[PDB]
Amino acid sequence: STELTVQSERAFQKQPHIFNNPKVKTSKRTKRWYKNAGLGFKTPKTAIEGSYIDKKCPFTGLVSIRGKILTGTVVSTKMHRTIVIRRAYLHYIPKYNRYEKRHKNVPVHVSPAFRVQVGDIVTVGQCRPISKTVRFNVVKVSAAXXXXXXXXXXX
Amino acid sequence: GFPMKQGVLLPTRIKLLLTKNVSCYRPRRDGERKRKSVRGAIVGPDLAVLALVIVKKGEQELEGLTDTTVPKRLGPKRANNIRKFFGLSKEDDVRDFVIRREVTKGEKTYTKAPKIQRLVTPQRLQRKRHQRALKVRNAQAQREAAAEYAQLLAKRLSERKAEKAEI
Amino acid sequence: ARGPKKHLKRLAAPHHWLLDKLSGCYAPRPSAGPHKLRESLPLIVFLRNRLKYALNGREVKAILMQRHVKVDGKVRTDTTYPAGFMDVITLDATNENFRLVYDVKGRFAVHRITDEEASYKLGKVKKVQLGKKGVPYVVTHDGRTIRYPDPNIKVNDTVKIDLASGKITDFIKFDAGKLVYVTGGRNLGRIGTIVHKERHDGGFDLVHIKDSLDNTFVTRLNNVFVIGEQGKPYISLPKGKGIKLSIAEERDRRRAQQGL
Amino acid sequence: GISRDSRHKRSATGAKRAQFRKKRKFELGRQPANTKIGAKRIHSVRTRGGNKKYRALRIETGNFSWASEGISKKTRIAGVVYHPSNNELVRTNTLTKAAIVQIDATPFRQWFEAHYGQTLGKKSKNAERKWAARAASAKIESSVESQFSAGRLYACISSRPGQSGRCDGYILEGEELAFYLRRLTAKK
Amino acid sequence: PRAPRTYSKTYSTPKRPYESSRLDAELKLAGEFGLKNKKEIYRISFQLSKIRRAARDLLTRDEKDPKRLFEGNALIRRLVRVGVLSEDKKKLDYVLALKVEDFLERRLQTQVYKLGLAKSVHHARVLITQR
RNA sequence: GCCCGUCGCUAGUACCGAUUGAAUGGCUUAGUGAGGCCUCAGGAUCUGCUUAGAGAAGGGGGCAACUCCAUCUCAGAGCGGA
RNA sequence: GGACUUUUACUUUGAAAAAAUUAGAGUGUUCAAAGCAGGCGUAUUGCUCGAAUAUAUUAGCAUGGAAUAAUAGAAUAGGACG
RNA sequence: UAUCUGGUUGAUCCUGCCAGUAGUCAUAUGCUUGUCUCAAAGAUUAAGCCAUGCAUGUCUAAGUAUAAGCAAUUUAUACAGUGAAACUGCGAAUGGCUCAUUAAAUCAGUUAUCGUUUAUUUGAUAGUUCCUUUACUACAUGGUAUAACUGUGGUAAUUCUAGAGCUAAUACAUGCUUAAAAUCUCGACCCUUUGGAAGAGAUGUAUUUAUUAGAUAAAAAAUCAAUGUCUUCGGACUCUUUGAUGAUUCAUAAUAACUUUUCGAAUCGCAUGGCCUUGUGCUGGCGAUGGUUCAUUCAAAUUUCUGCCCUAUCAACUUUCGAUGGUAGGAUAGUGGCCUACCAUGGUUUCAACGGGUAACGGGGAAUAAGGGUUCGAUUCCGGAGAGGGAGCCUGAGAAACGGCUACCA
Repeated sequence: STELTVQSERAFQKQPHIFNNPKVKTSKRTKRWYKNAGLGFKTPKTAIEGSYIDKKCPFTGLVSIRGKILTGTVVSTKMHRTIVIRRAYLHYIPKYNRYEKRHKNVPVHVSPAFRVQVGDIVTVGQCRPISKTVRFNVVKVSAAXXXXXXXXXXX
Repeated sequence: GFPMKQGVLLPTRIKLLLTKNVSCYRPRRDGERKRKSVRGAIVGPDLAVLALVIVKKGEQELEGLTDTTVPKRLGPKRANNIRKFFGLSKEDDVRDFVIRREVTKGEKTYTKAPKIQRLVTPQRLQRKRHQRALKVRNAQAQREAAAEYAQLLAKRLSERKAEKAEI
Repeated sequence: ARGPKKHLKRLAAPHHWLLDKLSGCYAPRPSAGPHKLRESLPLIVFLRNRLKYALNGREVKAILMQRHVKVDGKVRTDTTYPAGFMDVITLDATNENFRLVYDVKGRFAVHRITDEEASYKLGKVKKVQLGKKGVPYVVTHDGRTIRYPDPNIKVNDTVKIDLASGKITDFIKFDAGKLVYVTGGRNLGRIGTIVHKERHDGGFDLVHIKDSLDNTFVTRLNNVFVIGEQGKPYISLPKGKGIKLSIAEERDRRRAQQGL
Repeated sequence: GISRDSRHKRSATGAKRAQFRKKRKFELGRQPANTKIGAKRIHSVRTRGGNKKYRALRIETGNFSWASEGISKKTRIAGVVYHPSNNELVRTNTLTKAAIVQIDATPFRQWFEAHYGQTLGKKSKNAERKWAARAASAKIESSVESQFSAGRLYACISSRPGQSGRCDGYILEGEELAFYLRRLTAKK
Repeated sequence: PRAPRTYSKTYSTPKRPYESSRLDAELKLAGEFGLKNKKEIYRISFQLSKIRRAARDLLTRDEKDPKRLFEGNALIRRLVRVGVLSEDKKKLDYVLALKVEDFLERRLQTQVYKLGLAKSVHHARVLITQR
């Protein structure tokens, strides 16, 4: 999430060790570090172009995408740099031989490299514990805004 | 029967938490502490026995004390402990100056001596020399092996330039 | 649960050991060492349950204490020594030389080898990793760590060792078409030349295999051990060479040799 | 003692949790050293599986690096003036990581004046050779030189004195020095 | 903490207890083969029942199926070896046929009578059980 | 013919109920708060480093000037450790 | 190795899959419940077969299918390719 | 192995229950009980209470024997046989026992550590340790301080122990050492050139910080400040080395440093010779214990995905005194609201949250045989939890242990 300010905390926001020297005259100002999480998840343009800091950012931070890779629908975007997605599914009951509707709300960290809203079907990858309820990180916004501009007005 | 304990003060009895290697408590398990009663270090009337030490001689002899004498049961067993028990200076062959004890085996008279530890012996020097020798030997060993891997990669690069020139 | 599990309840003990259900409440806990617990074979099970050279484990311990056994060189007086796959058991008395290896029933076979063949070992590398002071090292499956190997060697590449000393000789790379011994699964004991390695990034690489009978099976890049070229292994395979006879064919062969 | 499990606490759903099992030693937590300044006193804690941490309480000298000079000098630390977690760690001059101190600014002088012959603020042959060789690389920076004048250099602690027993940090520079400057004089 | 010395029973037991006809038949079997308890009928008919069970289980499988192959002809070898199943009618449809009589008339009890050595099935019993 | 309810007898069960009734169990405020653990101090005693007096030992090797290593003892000054 | 990809349910084969249990093959514990034994000569100096197979259903993985049934797409063209 | 039968009516056909009928690794109780094999067994209620005994100790040629110990004999005047006690080392954290608590916990199948610790075993792994450094520092090996023991003792009373006299170490505490090499620095002098040089300092490993190398997406050029190697003196600069991963700030390496300095052998048993410069000079055999880092193994800890019985006469629940998240620290072996400080207002919910219940440990499993189901699982295998309740903690690789201690309640 973030937006603006970037340096907006009591402690300086700097990526670890990524040093740039004031003696060294520069046009880039601050030297930047990035990578790719693997699993064919193309490290998004806005992650390298970006100006934020997020040490929980999978592409420009100090975490690692590994384990399960899941997808789900976005039901919540309120908490700063973290959202809540709802994976639905059907559970097979043999006695009646029928599948019953069920769901789970996974809390997932979302880097300021994305522009997530409620609805955008999204793809996240498991990581380390980053919080009390966070074990995943958004790694591909599959949807968009669900034909939102399509609902407009007249002329 | 409770014991005193230097540096607890009080002419009373206090229950203290005792640990390893400290008066009035010998532990019974690895790091096993125990809270036991103890008597203060301040002499009172409640005492049955008082442990005293003669520090300066009087003007009269004391029966089972000053008068009679009794020897330290043992003698020096380590090397320099002997040498410096007699003040011999490091040379005077410490394999003689060790006290030997006569015990009589009825109609056999036995002379038993300790066992001088920390003595410099032919076998210990043999060992030390073996240590240095082994260390240096494996040192040069690993150096040469390092050189041989270096040459392996060398005439690996050689086949690199050879095959890359081939095309 | 408070510390190291020092016992072994005889019912938990790996089935390929072949121990009898009744008569006993415990089994030889494999000691720590080169082989994983449930893919090892205690020298007490070997010098007794397979070699019948003993009865009481006490006799086993006595035998071992008289140095009359040695694994890949060193004597080994650990009654429950965790010996296992590709290892070499030497008996100077009896003049017997054994290689611990899988049949096709995925058990452990009483395999006798030459005294000559009993001085080299196959060893799948588990890691080609750089070490301290620059020294590169390969660590093969049997805990063996050998420094200064070959930049042509990568992970899962098998290896022939001097045993007598600790040096790698000719190494067999992991390519399509290399004679492969299966170490784990219910396709273990089998052998079959490699067909094709299903990749799957960070998700257990499947290994497609076809033996010498035109039969095919898959496994994973874990249970797969390389041992040569088609028809051309590097060690002495046992009587069956991992072809896995079906049940009816087994009914046939064991009743094929019928006339007394 | 302090027990860093998650087994207490509420679940994210809000429900209160029962008590399965008792406090386990392997999930312990020990007290914050609350390291102070002055006269080295360091007590070692026996951590898990052998291994020691060196809980430091009172520390007067630390090894501080100058990022754009490739050097590190063991200097005398002189109090905290800023800390992003709490101001108590500043009023108390408590030494923690990420803390901002002012250091001796005299070994860095004696080094810099013996490496450039330029001397902050405001004769040998080989020496002059080396100096002429250098220079064209000694503009320092307004803030670091101004820092030098007073004889106290803003540094930022980077080691963990509770853990390591070390009080190492780095001289501030660039946008970071700028940030802490701003943030510092503004709150006076 | 040991291994369990496992077990099973060897007899099933009639649903209806007082069906006259089956009491007739079972009693006949008793006075024909010199049996003791009505348990030696139940047991045998239960063994047989498990056999028939496996049989009709296989029958549903495709013919020349792996399991039908191996286990079918295995059970066939089985029922032939003792002399319950005929070498003539030797293909598992006849094990689905079968009858308890074929098990009854194969006992050592019975065969020590079938060619003399007895004159009566009871003398067979006694002589067998007496070493 | 069947048959309903009040009323009367015996037995059993459950309910309402003054007692703001009573009992076991789990949580929990407030107050008091043992114990070990960390921590500021403490310093029975008990060694130790550095600055030196008053007697001997052991010699870097000299005709007189000159000078190194380990060890033991007390009237007497600083830097700390258990 | 660079560069991008509408998401599913379903089914298939397979991998991963402790043993005891269970279904079940062989072996006459004299029979049976069991046990995993055992069977052979040269029974005065070994010969030898075994200790199988199956189920292991939901979920995760791997794969073959493309019907059935959902899903997303270009209408203010803010479309498609070049 | 797909079976019904008796009871409502005068009689009938229904609905429907009742009763019969068969099993039960399912308890009990009653009557009778001869033979072989197999042998479960204070779970249910009272994880209620316990007399007494016993259940964890342990020695190799190879850490310590002056027993005033027993025995000798082959020697063995330092010790050498064997060996109580005591030190030291390791173990006592496994095993056994119970099922109380426990319902998204445990457990299960499936995962993750690019999120950590790990005695051991196994395979590797150490030439630097002193210091203005010719009149040198024990390394032919530096310091004591204790038990056992002797001796004087205290208490009604315990595996209670006090004062004194001795003495060991692979215990306690110290502390020398080894070749070459080149690299990074300082540089006395000489001489201005285009510039070089004596010999002085630093460079084991570990520690903590900061910086750097760790290329590789197909191919070329100009310039600035540094500045390397060979002179064919306008200058070129060609051969120029590159690990792993799906993925890293990974392995690995460099510089500048820092440390009440990690480790780098003052250890033990058998043998006892090789070679002369005959010095009690100098080397040397096999294997034991130890010793830092890496791997390995036995492990451990958290961890992803899906799965629980009854309950709405429980509908809202979570933020008190963390509830959901961001930042920073602190703490951990390490991830993390694990904790603190600031900040935000979030998190679960009829697809049933939260709460209550459970005479609920979970699973492998078990009983009942058309099928679908139903019921059960304290209990021999795995995983968890506890040792009357609670908390606290010592020791240690590993315990919040209980045949450990400490405190409180009973």
